[PDB]
Amino acid sequence: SIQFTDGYEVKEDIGVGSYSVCKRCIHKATNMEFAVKIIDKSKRDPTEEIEILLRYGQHPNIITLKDVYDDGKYVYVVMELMKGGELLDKILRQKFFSEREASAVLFTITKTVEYLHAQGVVHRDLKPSNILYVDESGNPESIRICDFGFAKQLRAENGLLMTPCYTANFVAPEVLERQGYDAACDIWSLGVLLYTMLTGYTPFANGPDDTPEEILARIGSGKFSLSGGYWNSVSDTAKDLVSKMLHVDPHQRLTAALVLRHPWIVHWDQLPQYQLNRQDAPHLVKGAMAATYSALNR
Ligand SMILES: */C(=C(\C#N)n1cncn1)c1ccc2[nH]nc(-c3cc(OC)c(OC)c(OC)c3)c2c1
Ligand code: NA
Repeated sequence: SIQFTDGYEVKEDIGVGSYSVCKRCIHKATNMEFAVKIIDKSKRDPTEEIEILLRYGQHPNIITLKDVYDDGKYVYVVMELMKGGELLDKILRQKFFSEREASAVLFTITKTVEYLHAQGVVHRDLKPSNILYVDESGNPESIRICDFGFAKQLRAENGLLMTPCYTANFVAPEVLERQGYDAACDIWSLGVLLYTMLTGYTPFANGPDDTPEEILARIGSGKFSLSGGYWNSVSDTAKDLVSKMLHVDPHQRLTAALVLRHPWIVHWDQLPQYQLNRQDAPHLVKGAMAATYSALNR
C-alpha cells in the first residue's frame, strides 16, 4: 500500500554498492535520519539478506532494520544510520590506542559473529568497510556490522532452516563443508582486521596498486610478517592469536568460539596499555583493503 517515497525522501549516497546503492534518507514524518539500501531485483534477490536482518537485527552490534518496501522493481531497506564512521578508519587515526583497546573491539565483534554462526549464518563479506561505529562515543557497544548482502543462512535440501547444532535433517555435503569454509573465511577476515589494527598496515597488501597476482600469492603461501618493525612492542599472546586467525588452512584456523577463549581475549587486563607504534597512513590502508578483497572476489 504505502510507498517508500510516501514516507521518506532520499539524500546523498553513503556509498558501497554492488547491484545496489545506499543513500541517506529522512523519514519525512518524524524527521529522523536513516540509511536506505536500494536493491535491483533484476540483478540480485534480497530475500536471504532481508530475513537475516529481520531475525538477527535485534543484536546490538548488528545494524538495525527500521523498515522495508518493494515497488515490484526495487527493494528499499531502511536501516540505522552510522554517524561514527567506519570503525577501522577511526581506530587507525588514534595515536593513543593500545592492545587492551584492540582486544575489546575484537571481543565485541567476534561475539557478534559467534552468535551468527551458532544460528547457521555466515557473513562471507566481513571486510572492515562494513563495520562501523553508530555514534562517536567510541564505545565497543556502539560498534555495528552493517551489510549482510552476501550472508547465507544454512538450509537443508528440504528447505529447512538449520543450525550447526541440529543435524538430523539432510543437508548436502558440499553445502556443509562450504558452511565450514565460509565460517573459517569470516574468521580470516577478522584476523585481517586485527593485523591491521595492531600495526596500522594490512598483512597482504601495501597499497591500492599492488597487483592482484602478488596479493593472491602472499595469501596462498600464508606466511605474513609477525616480528620486527611495528611488531616489536606487540605482545606474544597477540601474535599467537593473529597467526591462528590467519592460519592458511581453514581447518586448523580458529573458530569464533575458540578465538573468544584465547588468552588475548579472556585475560585482556594483562594486555599492554601503552600506545601501539603503527604506520599512520589510514588512506593507504583503505586502498590496500580494497585491493586485497578485489583480488579475492574476481
Ligand atoms: C550501505 C551498505 C551496503 N551495501 N553498507 C554497509 N556497510 C558498508 N556498506 C549502507 C547501509 C546502511 C548504512 N547505515 N549507515 C551507513 C553508513 C555507511 C558509511 O560508510 C560508507 C558512512 O560513512 C562513513 C556513513 O555515514 C554517513 C553511514 C550505511 C551504509
Ligand atoms: Na541491532
